[PDB]
Amino acid sequence: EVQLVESGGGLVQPGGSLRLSCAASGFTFSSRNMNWVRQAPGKGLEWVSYISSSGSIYYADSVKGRFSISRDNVKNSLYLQMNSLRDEDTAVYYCARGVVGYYDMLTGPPDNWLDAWGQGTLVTVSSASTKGPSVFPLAPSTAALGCLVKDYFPEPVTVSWNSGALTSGVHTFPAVLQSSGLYSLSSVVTVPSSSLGTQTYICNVNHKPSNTKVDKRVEP
Amino acid sequence: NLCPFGEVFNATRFASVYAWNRKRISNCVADYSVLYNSASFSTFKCYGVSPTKLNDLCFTNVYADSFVIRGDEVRQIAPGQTGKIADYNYKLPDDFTGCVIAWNSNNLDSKVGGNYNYLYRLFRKSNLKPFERDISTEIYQAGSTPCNGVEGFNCYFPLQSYGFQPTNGVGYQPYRVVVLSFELLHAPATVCGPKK
Amino acid sequence: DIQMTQSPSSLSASVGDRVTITCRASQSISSYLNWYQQKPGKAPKLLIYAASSLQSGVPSRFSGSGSGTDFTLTISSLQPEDFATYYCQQSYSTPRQWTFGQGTKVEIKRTVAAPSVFIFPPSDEQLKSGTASVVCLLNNFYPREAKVQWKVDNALQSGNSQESVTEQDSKDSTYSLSSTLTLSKADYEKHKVYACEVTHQGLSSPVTKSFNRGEC
Amino acid sequence: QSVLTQPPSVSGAPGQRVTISCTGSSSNIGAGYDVHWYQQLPGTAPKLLIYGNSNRPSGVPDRFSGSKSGTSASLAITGLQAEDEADYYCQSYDSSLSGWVFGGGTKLTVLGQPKAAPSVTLFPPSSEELQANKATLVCLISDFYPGAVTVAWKADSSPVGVETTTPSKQSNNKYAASSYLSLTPEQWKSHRSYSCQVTHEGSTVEKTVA
Amino acid sequence: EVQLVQSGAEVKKPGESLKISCQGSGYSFTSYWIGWVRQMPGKGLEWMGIIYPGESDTRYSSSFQGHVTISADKSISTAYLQWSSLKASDTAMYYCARIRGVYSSGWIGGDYWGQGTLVTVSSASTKGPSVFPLAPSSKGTAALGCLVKDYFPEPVTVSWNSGALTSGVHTFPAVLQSSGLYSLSSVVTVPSSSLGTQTYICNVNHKPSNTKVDKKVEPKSC
Ligand SMILES: *[C@@H]1O[C@H](CO[C@@H]2O[C@@H](C)[C@@H](O)[C@@H](O)[C@@H]2O)[C@@H](O[C@@H]2O[C@H](CO)[C@@H](O[C@@H]3O[C@H](CO)[C@@H](O)[C@H](O)[C@@H]3O)[C@H](O)[C@H]2NC(C)=O)[C@H](O)[C@H]1NC(C)=O
Repeated sequence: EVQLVESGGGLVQPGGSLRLSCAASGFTFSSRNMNWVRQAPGKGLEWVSYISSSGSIYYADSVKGRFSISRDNVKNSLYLQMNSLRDEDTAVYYCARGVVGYYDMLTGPPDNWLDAWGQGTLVTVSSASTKGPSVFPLAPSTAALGCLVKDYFPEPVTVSWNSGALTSGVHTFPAVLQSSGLYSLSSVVTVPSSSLGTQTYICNVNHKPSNTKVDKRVEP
Repeated sequence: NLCPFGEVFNATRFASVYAWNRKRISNCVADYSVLYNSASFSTFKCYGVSPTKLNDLCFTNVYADSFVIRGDEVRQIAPGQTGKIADYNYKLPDDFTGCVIAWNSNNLDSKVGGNYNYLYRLFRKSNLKPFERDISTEIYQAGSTPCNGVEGFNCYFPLQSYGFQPTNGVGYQPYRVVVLSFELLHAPATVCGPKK
Repeated sequence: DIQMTQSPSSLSASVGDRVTITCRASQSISSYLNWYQQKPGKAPKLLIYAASSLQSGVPSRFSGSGSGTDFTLTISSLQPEDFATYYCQQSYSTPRQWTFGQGTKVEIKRTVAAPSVFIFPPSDEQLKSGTASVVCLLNNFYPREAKVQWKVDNALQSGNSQESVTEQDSKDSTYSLSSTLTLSKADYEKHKVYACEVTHQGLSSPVTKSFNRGEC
Repeated sequence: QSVLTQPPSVSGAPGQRVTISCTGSSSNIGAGYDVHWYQQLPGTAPKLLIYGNSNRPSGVPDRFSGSKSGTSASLAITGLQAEDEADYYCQSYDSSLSGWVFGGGTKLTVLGQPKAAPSVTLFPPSSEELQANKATLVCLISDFYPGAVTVAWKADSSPVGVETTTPSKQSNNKYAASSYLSLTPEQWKSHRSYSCQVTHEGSTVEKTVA
Repeated sequence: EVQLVQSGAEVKKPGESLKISCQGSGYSFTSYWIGWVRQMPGKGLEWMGIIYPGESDTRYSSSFQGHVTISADKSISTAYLQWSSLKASDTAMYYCARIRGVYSSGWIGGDYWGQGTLVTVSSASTKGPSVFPLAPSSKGTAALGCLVKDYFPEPVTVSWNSGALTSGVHTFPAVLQSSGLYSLSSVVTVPSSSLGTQTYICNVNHKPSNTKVDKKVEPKSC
């Protein structure tokens, strides 16, 4: 069956360049028009580029002058070259198969409905550098107690509670990306207030790239 | 001996897509100009051949396939597309060399109270081979229990009627479709463009 | 609804003339305009379809032109066979909304001829039956327009008369008219003078032909 | 700002019929340009449900349907089923842009488990972080369905740079969202009043700290 | 040849039911649409509707839908127009026409037509003509005539001297009187010298009443 594989994504700095490659199998690649479509994280789809069987090329205005589309029919592959990368370019890029190429006597746009989609390659553009998590606990006021990490790059970070013995009642809340490119996360544990008077809570947060391991005690 | 394309295109009565009509065009001189000169057609999409320069090429045989479908379903009549019409009514080969032509037919094929003479096949056990026709009326078993000649749940009549009304939107309005198939075989060429 | 309006409603022409008739549409009918010829007592015949395409058996002198809202039928050299009423019809729409034009009558032009006026008194045999018919005949007159007035004892009569007009004569291209005044026998005895007064372009003065029941 | 505008969230329990709308402009829909509809299950690539404004690809259930009127176009889902829950997108071509346009997208949840409303616990900034001279405020939202929420931050009864997290699904299958907007200077001292506002199914829940 | 032959003329009273027929020869009746057109007296053509024989498609004009029924029999290659209840305004000529076909997105007009069927709907019962002389005047050309009155239904056929006299003969169109009975006049111009030496007889035939009258028109005697 149809297989579309995307490669060449990564975390790159703004103003950088990179090449994305799509390998096509299970269909006659030369006859099909092909497209590149991107989806920013937690956001909607955006069309980037189109290449016809004939080689007619259309680009979105946002990517013009910075992105180029190419095809090799012998290698059955599609390529997107990306230059002068920006933070807005950060997205998951999808290889998309269009309709079978045709010659149209009539005027108008080509038919482009995308039946086949690849799993995609994530491209992240950030000016950020590795930063140790800065941890500040959130004091109680059942009671809710938690730990907060600020201005850390990059994810993953791991949070454990009281050496990990406490599993129930603890929620690790989602990380937030700031304009800086730094990430902020909170972990909240819910347990009896009667327990709060008699039970100590210590949260262990580990950031492997930073190689900083910290333990924080939350008390009323 | 000009090829009789007018008989297919200007025919008073068009076939239903399940019972689509095929006319062989042979031993004739073909002016495709009538087709490209016209402003009549909403879809004129050619695969493997340019709409222009058909006259300079010569084809051993030409086949004209005519049917009526609703306008949106013209998108189904293309190589490699999937759907009820492509899968169960008219299938175009992946290696298709020819043209697909369609025009709106609402004043010709729509009436107040609806025209229910044009029909399509909703269900089939298998998807149709390219250029294959099924005119069967057998009940379709979509469920585990056999139909035993009676329509019901998961037992359905294969065919349904388009309801074509002037009030309908263009996508659901009637459209007349001619598909031209140009074939190359090891034979002297009956059909030639006028230039060569 | 599409309205088809034909100009002129009537024309008078001589053989060998070029005749041009126009059909106009309320909205665009594209090429789907049809031109028909009909002759008195005979079925309509389709001269032209697709606004410029001639039906088989139709001579080249008939020609069609036009698109969208405006269309024209032309006869390059008028022929004796071509004096007839002509109609335009639209086939663009669904058959429900198909419409015809009012039509243009093509007639033979002729020099003006004054009507010959005759009055026929009521027959005695009809008088026995209880009704009296008085007839005034205008004979071999061109043009068609004529005014006939019935005066009884020099009193104008209205609502008691009926008129019939002939189609143009084949040999002379003129029209003949009959006016019949229907009265009771009792009213016929009541009044002496019955007169028919005729107005036509050929006559400088109205011509009155009269009979007196008592005098003759 | 998307050329094609879609409702953000739609909700229906199993077996109901729901409609998703794609509004348009003279450039895209209403110029006659075709509208295509895509369904994306979470964590997956988009999948084509409707093409040519009405045609259904093979293997796509009959319940999904496509229709268009004027600038707008709509997708109809009938006999709603748990597998149908996805984010749905509409595609058309815009003449001014000279490119194909996608809608912002609609989240559909088969209602399934019972409707729930956001629980919020706003936290005031920590003293150690205050000792750091920075100030951080976390709005934590938990156990809500549909997991689609709008967050507005209020300081001194004023509307308020803010960054808020995309909705996230907890182990319960209820959703949780997080807002950490934090301003150190000239307002946390200036304002002894603060609040964070969350809207969910027309309901606003408020937690106040300052 | 393509021939459409319509049924003979019909005279009916109001409220009655009528079906008229057009039979096709020389073409495939199933392949071509066939329709009906009404010409009201002294009026232009109106399309009533069309039918495609054998596919059971009948398309009516907006004006005539719900007042008439158009049917066809492919077995006898015939088409039918039916009125459920006849009305006086229904009196008109009725024509059967075959549509030539279609081209592109639109229709074509009727290439072949029938002879026509005259439908007269009236309260009047059939009545024989009464022929009354229009005598030559005792006044070089003289006019003489015959008046045919109180006859129903049309037609009436008038001749002079058993067809020997055709020149100068104008037979006027019939007019409809308040009685519902038609009247017509036929007049001929003859030499004045002829009146004494020539006998002029008007021969009037009404087929519906089986009535033939020959009337001598003679100079009046004083
Ligand atoms: C379907 O029919 C239309 C209409 O033609 C008329 O109706 C048919 C039923 C036949 O009986 C025809 O014989 C009849 O004329 C055809 O459209 C016509 O096509 C011709 C050729 O393309 C057009 O003539 C051309 O006009 C262009 C523009 O001026 C010139 O450049 C050319 O030199 C040439 O003169 C003609 O205008 C056009 N008529 C209409 C009303 O559209 C059509 O070709 C036919 N279909 C097929 C497949 O043959």
